Amino acid sequence: APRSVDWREKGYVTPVKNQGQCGSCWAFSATGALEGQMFRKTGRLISLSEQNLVDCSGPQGNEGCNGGLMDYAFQYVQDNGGLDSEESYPYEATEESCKYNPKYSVANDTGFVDIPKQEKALMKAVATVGPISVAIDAGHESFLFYKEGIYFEPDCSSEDMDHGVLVVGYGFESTNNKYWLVKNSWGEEWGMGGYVKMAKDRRNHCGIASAASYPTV
Ligand SMILES: *C(#N)C1([N]C(=O)[C]2[C]C3=[C][C]=C(O[C]/[C]=[C]/[C]OC4=C([C]=[C][C]=[C]4)C(=O)[N]2)C(Cl)=[C]3)[C][C]1
Repeated sequence: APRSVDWREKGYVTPVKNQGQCGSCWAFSATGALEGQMFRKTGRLISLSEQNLVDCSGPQGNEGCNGGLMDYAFQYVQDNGGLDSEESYPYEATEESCKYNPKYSVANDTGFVDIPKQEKALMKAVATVGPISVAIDAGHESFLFYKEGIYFEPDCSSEDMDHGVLVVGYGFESTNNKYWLVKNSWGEEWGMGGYVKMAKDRRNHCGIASAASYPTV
């Protein structure tokens, strides 16, 4: 694998979004990973509807604003045959009736791949696939109030994750210096323009390699 990767500058990643007061992290992670794989396929980056996922993917096992899984979102898109654009089906930060309209679908998937639960496997996937959906243990105040630097929380769990996010790259600080570049869905004011540098190769810190996956398209 390369020493560093960043998909943000290669056209794979939409601007940072804000989930607001709704437990829809999993929807933002899933749309991020699908945005990247659709771009890989078509060369067009189109922002996708989290609301469509919150409203419609109940049958696949999601719980709307209470929470969900990225793989259940990718399954919904597969079962549904499509997913509406963000423009056509805007984000409301609350769960309402399914209003999917296939006329406005701009994305599809044919399944998903679960990555082996090792940071080396996650690194290879990020290097060769594009942005990867992952779950992390974000349930500490150090994460809530993160501003900058390489995040390392001594009380983090590698097995109990609570927050879906998107790995867009990795690198190292040339000046415990490796990191994953992680896109959050808490707006641009949080962290570094809405991104966090998560400790890399420090024993699967916060479980970043424990629930990694991407959609196939
Ligand atoms: C956000 N906002 C939010 N969170 C989730 O919705 C959360 C994200 C998550 C956690 C853990 C994993 O991988 C490990 C699997 C855990 C099982 O957790 C389940 C969740 C939701 C439905 C069913 C199971 C869950 O905790 N989801 C992933 Cl991949 C994603 C709401 C705070």
